[PDB]
Amino acid sequence: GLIKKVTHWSYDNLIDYLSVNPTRDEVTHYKVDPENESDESIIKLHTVKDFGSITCLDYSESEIGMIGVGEKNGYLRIFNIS
Amino acid sequence: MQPFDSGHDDLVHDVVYDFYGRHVATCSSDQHIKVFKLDKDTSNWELSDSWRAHDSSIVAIDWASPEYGRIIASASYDKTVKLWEEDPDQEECSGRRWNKLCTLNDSKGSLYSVKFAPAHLGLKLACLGNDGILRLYDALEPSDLRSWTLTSEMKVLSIPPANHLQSDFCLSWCPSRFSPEKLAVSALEQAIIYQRGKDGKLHVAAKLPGHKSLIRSISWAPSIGRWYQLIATGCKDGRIRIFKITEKAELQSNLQVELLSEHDDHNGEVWSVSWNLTGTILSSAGDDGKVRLWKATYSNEFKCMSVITA
Amino acid sequence: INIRVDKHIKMAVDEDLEKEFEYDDPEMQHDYTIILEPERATAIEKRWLYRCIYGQPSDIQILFNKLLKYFNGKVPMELVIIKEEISRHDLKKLLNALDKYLIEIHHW
Amino acid sequence: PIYQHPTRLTYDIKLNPFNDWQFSTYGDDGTLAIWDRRKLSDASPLLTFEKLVGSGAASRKYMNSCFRWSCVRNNEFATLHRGDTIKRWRLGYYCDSNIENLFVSSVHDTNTMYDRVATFDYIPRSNNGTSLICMRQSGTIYRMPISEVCSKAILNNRNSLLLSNFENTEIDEIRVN
Repeated sequence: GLIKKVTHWSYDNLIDYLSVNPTRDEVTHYKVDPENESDESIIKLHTVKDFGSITCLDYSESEIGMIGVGEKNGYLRIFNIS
Repeated sequence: MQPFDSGHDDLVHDVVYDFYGRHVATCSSDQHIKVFKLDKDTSNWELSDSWRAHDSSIVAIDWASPEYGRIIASASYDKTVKLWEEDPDQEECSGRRWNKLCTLNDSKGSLYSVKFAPAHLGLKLACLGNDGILRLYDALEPSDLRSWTLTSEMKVLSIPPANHLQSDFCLSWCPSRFSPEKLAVSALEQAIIYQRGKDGKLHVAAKLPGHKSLIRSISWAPSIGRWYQLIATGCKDGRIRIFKITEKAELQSNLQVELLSEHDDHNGEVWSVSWNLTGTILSSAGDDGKVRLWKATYSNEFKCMSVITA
Repeated sequence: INIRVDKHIKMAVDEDLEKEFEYDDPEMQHDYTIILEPERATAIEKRWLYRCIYGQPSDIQILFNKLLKYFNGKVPMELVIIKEEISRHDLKKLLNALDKYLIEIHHW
Repeated sequence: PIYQHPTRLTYDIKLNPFNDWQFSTYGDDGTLAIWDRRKLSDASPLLTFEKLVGSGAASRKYMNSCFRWSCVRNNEFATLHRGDTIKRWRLGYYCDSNIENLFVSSVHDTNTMYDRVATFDYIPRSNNGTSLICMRQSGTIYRMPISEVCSKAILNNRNSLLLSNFENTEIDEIRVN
């Protein structure tokens, strides 16, 4: 499980987030409204599922959506979500 | 409830009233001291001055007695105590309304609590930091309030704590002109009452039992005229301990301490405990988010009367 | 065909029961629990088996609910197809959709 | 390379968002350490907490992040212990005179809404608020607020209560009217 806070993407008050499932198989992009404290403020947007075993994750501040994901076999995947 | 923004850019650490109850001084971790006056006409808190004071986070401030002028002490984590005197020939909200008097560069550790003695003891001070050394600073020369002399230096803790372990210290004087000079000093898990002896030096007088964890606040109740004194303590545990003190080597009076009550209503850590002017209403804040108000019953047992959620 | 329940379904039904070590995630460890008799099961075990289908479409749900009691490891699936009048491709769909929870046993 | 400091606490690096000279790693034995780059440049760590985070850092390559820096205010970090409580350590600094020596001032414990939390992260809100998004061991992700705990309740001679919080800046007053 890896929850990484991602900034410099949204122009509204929403704060983006990236999540990795505890089985280390998918990367999920979220969108959280801070002013609303309900559990429905977390909005699931996209999910990339073609992953073997995620070991590390990073994002790109300049370009929106570019997310790199490492793996235990050795395959680094750089792709887009938004 | 009317919330007013103090205007700091960081966490407000200590808030203290003046003697007349119309001025509040707020210290914070943004290295600022702000003094707010209560307007008689608009009945809203408005800022009087806001000046940078220290090079680190200020954690304790205290107003002096109004018969010695308007002096605000300021103990911060940069091992300094700075005394601030108001010169009224300056504009408000400027930074020059409160003039600096003296820096006490004797503490080798980050100071936690500063307190003024009552006016019948003179213009005294009491400092405590993580060095575990209690220091009393007097004001002997009356011509200039810039020559403050260290007089009493009593060691509360044998060795200072390490940087990774947390610590907390608090002080409370004795608001009684008809009793000898006393001082409630709260160490990490210890509460010591220090009394002024016949030799002019402080001595260990009594110890408050209990306190299995860190003491977060100590407060001596005002002696309204009763024969027993009251000390309220808020620990890292949920206990609001109220100690009843009856006063009767080289000490003018030996004193006995009996635990009057012990309340676990907060279910957390009692961060602050305080008293009223007459010692009838106690106020205690805790991790439950609620500030409880305690009043003594007919049978001398304190029972909660109001709970203020936030 | 024998049914299997992994630790994710156990945690999901724990969350549902909450609605009414810890430092690491070793990916080679699975708390596999085999329901021997799906018909003869407790409440939490039937919750396991019903949460195993949470996400599949209506046809798969109906085919699972009509053929859950036959997943006891003793009834051949050919006799199930003959008796219950179901398509063989429907059984293939039900087996392939639930790939990581169905145990195949092949003997005479 | 600019410098090479031999230390065993070389794991997940989180730069401080308010001061880039400070970073914090931990080790195989769970020992957390907050560093300063200038001391290593010139070399002791600025802080060292014995067994604060989960151990076994060399053996397991899939480790949850139970330590986070604070993106709402400076000199603060949250540590999640046993999946139940989050310790918000607040630090204090003093300059020996530009490297600020650090020590622990206050630790605040917040019980989580649901147990068995593996990893967590902050949510910055308005008026210096704090909320925490947490991922459980079952993969459920929820949102939990931080309550406004009163730090000072003082009484006046006019029977007036003044309340100071640990989170925001505003001061609450209950006058006798």
